[PDB]
Amino acid sequence: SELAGHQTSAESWGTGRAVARIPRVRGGGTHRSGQGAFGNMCRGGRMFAPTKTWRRWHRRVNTTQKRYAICSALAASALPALVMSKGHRIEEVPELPLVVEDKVEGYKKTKEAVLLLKKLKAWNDIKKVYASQRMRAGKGKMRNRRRIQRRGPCIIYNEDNGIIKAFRNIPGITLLNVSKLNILKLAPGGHVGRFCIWTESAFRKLDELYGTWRKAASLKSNYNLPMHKMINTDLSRILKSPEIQRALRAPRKKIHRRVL
Amino acid sequence: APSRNGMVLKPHFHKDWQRRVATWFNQPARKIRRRKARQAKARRIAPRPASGPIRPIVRCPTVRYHTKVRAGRGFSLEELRVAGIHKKVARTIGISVDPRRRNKSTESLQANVQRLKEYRSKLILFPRKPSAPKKGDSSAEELKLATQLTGPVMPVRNVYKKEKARVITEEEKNFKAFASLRMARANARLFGIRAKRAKEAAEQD
Amino acid sequence: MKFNPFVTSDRSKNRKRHFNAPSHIRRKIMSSPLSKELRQKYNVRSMPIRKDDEVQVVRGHYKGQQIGKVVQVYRKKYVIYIERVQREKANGTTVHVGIHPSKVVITRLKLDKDRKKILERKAKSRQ
RNA sequence: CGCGACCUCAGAUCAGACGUGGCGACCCGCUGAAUUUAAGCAUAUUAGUCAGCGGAGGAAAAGAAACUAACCAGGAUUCCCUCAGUAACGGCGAGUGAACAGGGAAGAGCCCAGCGCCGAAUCCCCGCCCCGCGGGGCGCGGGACAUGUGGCGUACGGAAGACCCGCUCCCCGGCGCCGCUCGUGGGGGGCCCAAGUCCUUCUGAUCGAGGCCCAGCCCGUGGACGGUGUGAGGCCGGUAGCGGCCCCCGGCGCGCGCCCGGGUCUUCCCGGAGUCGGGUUGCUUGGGAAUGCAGCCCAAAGCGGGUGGUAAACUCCAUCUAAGGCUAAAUACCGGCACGAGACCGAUAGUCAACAAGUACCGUAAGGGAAAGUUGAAAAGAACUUUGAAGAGAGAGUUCAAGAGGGCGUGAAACCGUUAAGAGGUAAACGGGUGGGGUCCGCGCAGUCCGCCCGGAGGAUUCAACCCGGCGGCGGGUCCGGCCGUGUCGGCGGCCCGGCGGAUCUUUCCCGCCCCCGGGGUCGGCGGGGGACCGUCCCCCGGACCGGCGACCGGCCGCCGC
RNA sequence: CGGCUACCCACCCGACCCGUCUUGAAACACGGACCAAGGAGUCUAACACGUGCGCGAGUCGGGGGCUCGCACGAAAGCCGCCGUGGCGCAAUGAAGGUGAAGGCCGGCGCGCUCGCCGGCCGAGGUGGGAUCCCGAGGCCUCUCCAGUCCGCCGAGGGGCACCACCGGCCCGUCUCGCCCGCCGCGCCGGGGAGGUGGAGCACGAGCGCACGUGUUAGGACCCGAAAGAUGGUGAACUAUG
RNA sequence: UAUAGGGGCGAAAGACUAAUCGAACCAUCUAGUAGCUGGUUCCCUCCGAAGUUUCCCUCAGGAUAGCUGGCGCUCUCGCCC
RNA sequence: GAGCCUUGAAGCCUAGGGCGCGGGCCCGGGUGGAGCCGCCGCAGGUGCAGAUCUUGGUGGUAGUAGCAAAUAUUCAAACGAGAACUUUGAAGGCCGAAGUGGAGAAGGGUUCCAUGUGAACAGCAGUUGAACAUGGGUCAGUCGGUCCUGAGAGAUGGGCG
RNA sequence: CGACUCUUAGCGGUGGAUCACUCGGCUCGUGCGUCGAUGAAGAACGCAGCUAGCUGCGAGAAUUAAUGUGAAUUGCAGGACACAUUGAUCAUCGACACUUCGAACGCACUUGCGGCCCCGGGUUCCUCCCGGGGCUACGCCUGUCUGAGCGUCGCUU
Ligand SMILES: [Mg+2]
Ligand SMILES: [Mg+2]
Ligand SMILES: [Mg+2]
Ligand SMILES: [Mg+2]
Ligand SMILES: [Mg+2]
Ligand SMILES: [Mg+2]
Ligand SMILES: [Mg+2]
Ligand SMILES: [Mg+2]
Ligand SMILES: [Mg+2]
Ligand SMILES: [Mg+2]
Ligand SMILES: [Mg+2]
Ligand SMILES: [Mg+2]
Ligand SMILES: [Mg+2]
Ligand SMILES: [Mg+2]
Ligand SMILES: [Mg+2]
Ligand SMILES: [Mg+2]
Ligand SMILES: [Mg+2]
Ligand SMILES: [Mg+2]
Ligand SMILES: [Mg+2]
Ligand SMILES: [Mg+2]
Ligand SMILES: [Mg+2]
Ligand SMILES: [Mg+2]
Ligand SMILES: [Mg+2]
Ligand SMILES: [Mg+2]
Ligand SMILES: [Mg+2]
Ligand SMILES: [Mg+2]
Ligand SMILES: [Mg+2]
Ligand SMILES: [Mg+2]
Ligand SMILES: [Mg+2]
Ligand SMILES: [Mg+2]
Ligand SMILES: [Mg+2]
Ligand SMILES: [Mg+2]
Ligand SMILES: [Mg+2]
Ligand SMILES: [Mg+2]
Ligand SMILES: [Mg+2]
Ligand SMILES: [Mg+2]
Ligand SMILES: [Mg+2]
Ligand SMILES: [Mg+2]
Ligand SMILES: [Mg+2]
Ligand SMILES: [Mg+2]
Ligand SMILES: [Mg+2]
Ligand SMILES: [Mg+2]
Ligand SMILES: [Mg+2]
Ligand SMILES: [Mg+2]
Ligand SMILES: [Mg+2]
Ligand SMILES: [Mg+2]
Ligand SMILES: [Mg+2]
Ligand SMILES: [Mg+2]
Ligand SMILES: [Mg+2]
Ligand SMILES: [Mg+2]
Ligand SMILES: [Mg+2]
Ligand SMILES: [Mg+2]
Ligand SMILES: [Mg+2]
Ligand SMILES: [Mg+2]
Ligand SMILES: [Mg+2]
Ligand SMILES: [Mg+2]
Ligand SMILES: [Mg+2]
Ligand SMILES: [Mg+2]
Ligand SMILES: [Mg+2]
Ligand SMILES: [Mg+2]
Ligand SMILES: [Mg+2]
Ligand SMILES: [Mg+2]
Ligand SMILES: [Mg+2]
Ligand SMILES: [Mg+2]
Ligand SMILES: [Mg+2]
Ligand SMILES: [Mg+2]
Ligand SMILES: [Mg+2]
Ligand SMILES: [Mg+2]
Ligand SMILES: [Mg+2]
Ligand SMILES: [Mg+2]
Ligand SMILES: [Mg+2]
Ligand SMILES: [Mg+2]
Ligand SMILES: [Mg+2]
Ligand SMILES: [Mg+2]
Ligand SMILES: [Mg+2]
Ligand SMILES: [Mg+2]
Ligand SMILES: [Mg+2]
Ligand SMILES: [Mg+2]
Ligand SMILES: [Mg+2]
Ligand SMILES: [Mg+2]
Ligand SMILES: [Mg+2]
Ligand SMILES: [Mg+2]
Ligand SMILES: [Mg+2]
Ligand SMILES: [Mg+2]
Repeated sequence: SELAGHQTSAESWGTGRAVARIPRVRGGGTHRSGQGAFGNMCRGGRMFAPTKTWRRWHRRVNTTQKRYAICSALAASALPALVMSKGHRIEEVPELPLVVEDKVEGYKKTKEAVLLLKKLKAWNDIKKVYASQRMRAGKGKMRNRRRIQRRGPCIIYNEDNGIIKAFRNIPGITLLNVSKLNILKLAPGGHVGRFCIWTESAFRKLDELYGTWRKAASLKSNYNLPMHKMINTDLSRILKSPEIQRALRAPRKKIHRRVL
Repeated sequence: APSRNGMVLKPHFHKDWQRRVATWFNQPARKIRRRKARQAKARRIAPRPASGPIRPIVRCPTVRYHTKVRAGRGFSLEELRVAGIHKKVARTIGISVDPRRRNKSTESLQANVQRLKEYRSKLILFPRKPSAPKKGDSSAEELKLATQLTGPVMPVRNVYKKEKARVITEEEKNFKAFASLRMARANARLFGIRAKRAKEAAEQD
Repeated sequence: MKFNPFVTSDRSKNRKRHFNAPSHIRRKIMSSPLSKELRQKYNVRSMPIRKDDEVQVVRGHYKGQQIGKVVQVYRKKYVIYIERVQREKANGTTVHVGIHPSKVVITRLKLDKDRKKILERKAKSRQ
């Protein structure tokens, strides 16, 4: 608001002239003179708590939690059930995370890009984005956002050599870099497991950029991969292991209901 | 107004702070402005390096930061005279000159003098007319570069005096006890009063 | 995707410039495509329409095979009026129907030295 | 008596030139409350702010120390993070509250009065000639300013003058043109890709499935708008170190005008006054035995003066050199000129104002100050007949629709008219329980249940039962035959044909240096480089474990379709 | 034919009109004619506690810098010889300042309400204390023998966390006595035994982000005054020349 | 025509000063403050009070204790004691 | 969500069917014509019965009070669709020269005059008007301002700030 | 039997709530730095063929000239339709113009009253003669001109 409905000079009547105790604009002739002045319950007045510009908008996150979220999103992008449950069409798609040759990053046109997506069967995921490019619901159409266009695959690379030109206007695609991994691009909407397409140099630089549990990251300064909470975490295998079932009481499956 | 066991609070909000709220919404704006300022300087001004003049090795005045070191302001005219060049000739060569900085230590004097010798060795200058005073040919293919970053010499140089391998020695280990500090403290607190009593002992015959 | 920081995707600003564009902009607004044989013969995609162009209406209440000549161009209403396209009032007086020039296929242009210069610039810029 | 010169002066519609006033978001100078808090109110806080007055620029102010510090010292001003809600101030209550460090953006330093030396070598004006595009200067001839002091040389970081040394050959202001540059310098005009194909709904299509085994077509262009609806291709827009022209600014290269610094030695010079400071009194500050500013009085020194945070005396030491001046940068901007975006509002909201809004209107005036958006795709805004004087109807007509007819999208509630149904002396209305009536729903109302197995009744089909032929899958043995995982050695192998880290080494390795006697002394001390050793990955074979989400082949039983 | 139901009517019983101030409202207490829209615990800073996450004796880049000119990019990524800095790892004192390990064994000075030398252990003890360990014993259809097998346990032991108590250590004061060392033998420093004050030590648990509650200051849940100050406009009414 | 706000003017009533005068009007500080009135917006479930101690220029208020809720933690029975 | 739809979204109405205990919801039927929703997270200017609540609209009151200060109207004709009111004739009255008359100053600004309309206005009505639309109208040496000073207001010199 | 009243449903009338749209606001950020004595900001008055407001302009008055683009403005009659002539509209605008008040400037402002110089006519000339053009505010700086001083001095009666 920043300059509210307090532009109208006003006073209260009091006891006599017994409309109310609200301030009233003072004058004559104009039929506004005598109406409700500034205050939250009046016409043309002032809003309750005028939302100032010094609200705490931006929120700092720990960098270890940022890198933890990047590692969690990239790990969840590898399991096929997670990305199929996010909704990408991975029926005819070959082996998980896809590693293409280094001739892909030197594309110049987009016909080769579309042909590559058709040959690697990501064109079904692009066709889903073609099928869903409808109009925005609600009053959000006024502020220049009229397209519900769902996210498709994300191609992650290094050494930009025309791959942004090849993948710049495909609907639903995401331009994304190895050295600058975005959480907002790797997991849009906070839902993990987005379909990603890597490259040879990308898929080799990931280990250089984060490491293993044996060595540190050689590109970052003081980062290690986080220690896993459960080493071998197949709960059904653990509960059907002989060591656990050697030390159980008995399966007690009687009910013993109410006796009248 | 107060409550259960909590800290006594005195906020400084009685003054009309709502008018003067300077919130950094233009902080990426200033960042992009200052990036373009530095890049426009490095493009248009010269093939001089960014952060142009060379800064001295300087110790910080405290009992707190004097173990550390700092890039100072200028080269302390006695130091520049020992290096042997004129003042504004040094300023145009690229030497930062501060006429206020004195010289107490011959150690820091010779440190800045050797730093000047290193900078004059690393200097490659280009005069206007191609008669070549104080240069030669295209040395190192015009030096292979024309821009340095974050100081010319990285002027920190945190010295590592190690002095590791030595054997524990004779009666200094039985001589350097705690009582030396208390004796020095008592001597510093009672220096002048003993001199007054000695003067009175010489006076009263 | 829009990459210039000096042009709007803004709906209010685009509609404001569109409905308050001056006449030299409204001529570029009221541009019409060409027939396939004339674009094959001239190597140009579209032209601004003028007073004496021949028009085949492609869409609306009248569709195709009605190659007539325009008579008036209201640039204030973004409306050309075509001689063949008629509609009677209540009182039996005919009046021309509003046709937007983007739903108009030009079959023949009007020859002029200025239009030859425009056609040469179109062909050279299409290259 | 008169004439002349200087000095104080006055006049003009004298020749030429300059200030007024406006905006005022940012900045500078003065001034200045009170509501409020202290649960009361005087000190205090609100506040060195609101209001008032005076000034200018795109920035202003400040700015080259009469500084900070007190130790291994730094070193113009501004701005941010810290210092820090700390030192300190305060009816020591409420509350108020910096700074030096240190890390960052920026980096630029300088000039004058005095001291003397130069024959005032200086500057303004008038007139003619050398001359230039769009306009103004180097010379020529005389009227002034200035010796009560112009200009050069000079500035506290020392300077100047005369010998000796060995060198430098310099600059900045015109004028035509060349290829340019990091967005491929500034802005302005005009132009640049690809279905409008076939079928069908629709008033209208931008809707609906498809366009050959190369995915109909363009894409460095799938942002957005208008178009009769929901568009990448139908249209200006969008991408592009895409392209052509016109206009403007910069830095190369022909003439006119200026052109002596460094080191040694000798001599000489060396500084801002009613100012600092002291007393006193007001305001202000965190500044307290008084931080800053100001009034009155007293009012200097030259081994001086100020600062050194508790007043005063003596003494030592550190640092600076005031009472003269200029200066871009980072910084601020709710006014203005264009510009872009929005987890914002959507006509009682958002600016008072989406509209002939500071408008209508009110008050003498200072001033106060609104309500008010939407027909349709296109007016195609209803021709014509008829009743009435007209307002208004009845027909007819346009449109997909007047169930859109000129404040006309949608059209609720309160309220009212009529129709249909029901009831009526305890004002109306309500909760529990039924009964009656009415609208409406599901169903066929003596005729409505399904799914499996088996024994009978009639017709038609081909597997299954068993085997041969075949691909695909599960399962495990020899883990045959190979990959990969875990500790462990070894080849110390890529240690010189390797990565990372170590205030663990090597003065018998090297270089730039210091010390002692051009050479010698590890004799000792600093820095850099080579390697020496420690803690994880890169190949190998060999064993041990796991053959486990790591997977192939050979074979086996048990699945399976054709 | 069936049908509860926001349709209507009748009948029996019960049933004063809501909201708040109040001990007490249907009140002869106040507000409400009716209807539609708007309308009241927000935001910032600070603190405390709890919860959730990351790292963990460390933690955090919020301040800048680096990436090619990209719509989302005012995002995100990185700095490490950017950790300066904030908080914590150290407290106690007004301050000068000082500043948290003790115990055992053997030898000796008169083991003397007393100091020295060598070696060892190491954050002390008591009573409770989840859990954990050893295990008497007996228990599996008809003969001795065995291994896991069905199957617990008397009694004992080490004792997490935390509670109570005792003891020890540090800092400032208080009382009493003796000793040691000299970059120089002094109104020099240090030490000992008890009694107290501390927000301490006695193997450290913090940092950052987010969410919830509460408090404080800001207009602070909304509306409300009699009042005060600053700057301007009126003698066209009236009062007086 | 002159006197303009703590001012004017008053044969004096504190009367008049533009329907307002025991201090005019307009705008700003200002959304002044209030321990004092009125109001405070969806459902269900579970628990559920006090008008009392002490202190205050305290008596219509607040602080503290008490009453209450929420979040847990440490344990114990679950096989003649 | 390969979500819904111009073969009809939001919105609204509903003696329809139903669910939940409720916050509310789903479907049927009718207008409507272009946008809307389910799930997981996210963020609020997020829920109304009151505040002598603000804005806007509408009832009972109610076809009620009221259209009563100043003596008063009546007949005929005309224009007109239409006359208690307009115009004319005639009669009867009032104001009665300190006027219900003829003209000015201040103030109003076209209200003055002619023609036409009667939906607005005149508190009933009009064929009428100071309403509306169209078109006209104010002529100065000798009327006044202009000139002069009156109480007073005011700038330079000057002083103060 | 009807009237009145009550409760629903349909239709109709007041009403403009909800929903949908937005040439409008609000917030944030970037770029530039611009008023006037050569008449600013502001105000008055006037200007269109039919023209009240807003917008645009200043007696050249809904714009003039020039450049760019290229066949219109439009509600209606008109008019240049010419383009192998100069060419309608629109944008830019760098050239011309810009009434009066206003810092406002000849005095005060009652559109009042002057005063100089020059040019055209009216008695071919001023002598308080009509029209037109230029000038006429305060403060101040530099220089020129004029002159006041028993302020100081030289020479001279
Ligand atoms: Mg305000
Ligand atoms: Mg206000
Ligand atoms: Mg508002
Ligand atoms: Mg909605
Ligand atoms: Mg409380
Ligand atoms: Mg305040
Ligand atoms: Mg906008
Ligand atoms: Mg001014
Ligand atoms: Mg109070
Ligand atoms: Mg008081
Ligand atoms: Mg103060
Ligand atoms: Mg002010
Ligand atoms: Mg300016
Ligand atoms: Mg100086
Ligand atoms: Mg702190
Ligand atoms: Mg306090
Ligand atoms: Mg203060
Ligand atoms: Mg589109
Ligand atoms: Mg569209
Ligand atoms: Mg196109
Ligand atoms: Mg002195
Ligand atoms: Mg001194
Ligand atoms: Mg001292
Ligand atoms: Mg002192
Ligand atoms: Mg100075
Ligand atoms: Mg100065
Ligand atoms: Mg600046
Ligand atoms: Mg609305
Ligand atoms: Mg509004
Ligand atoms: Mg339309
Ligand atoms: Mg008729
Ligand atoms: Mg319809
Ligand atoms: Mg309507
Ligand atoms: Mg409709
Ligand atoms: Mg519509
Ligand atoms: Mg209705
Ligand atoms: Mg009835
Ligand atoms: Mg009660
Ligand atoms: Mg009572
Ligand atoms: Mg009541
Ligand atoms: Mg009432
Ligand atoms: Mg509401
Ligand atoms: Mg916590
Ligand atoms: Mg540190
Ligand atoms: Mg108030
Ligand atoms: Mg007071
Ligand atoms: Mg005043
Ligand atoms: Mg009077
Ligand atoms: Mg009187
Ligand atoms: Mg007062
Ligand atoms: Mg009165
Ligand atoms: Mg009073
Ligand atoms: Mg007062
Ligand atoms: Mg309030
Ligand atoms: Mg209970
Ligand atoms: Mg008491
Ligand atoms: Mg009490
Ligand atoms: Mg009460
Ligand atoms: Mg309590
Ligand atoms: Mg409890
Ligand atoms: Mg829903
Ligand atoms: Mg609200
Ligand atoms: Mg919102
Ligand atoms: Mg309501
Ligand atoms: Mg309520
Ligand atoms: Mg009310
Ligand atoms: Mg009424
Ligand atoms: Mg009656
Ligand atoms: Mg009556
Ligand atoms: Mg008759
Ligand atoms: Mg008649
Ligand atoms: Mg009579
Ligand atoms: Mg009379
Ligand atoms: Mg008439
Ligand atoms: Mg009437
Ligand atoms: Mg008349
Ligand atoms: Mg009229
Ligand atoms: Mg006459
Ligand atoms: Mg006269
Ligand atoms: Mg005066
Ligand atoms: Mg004066
Ligand atoms: Mg309205
Ligand atoms: Mg023209
Ligand atoms: Mg004249």
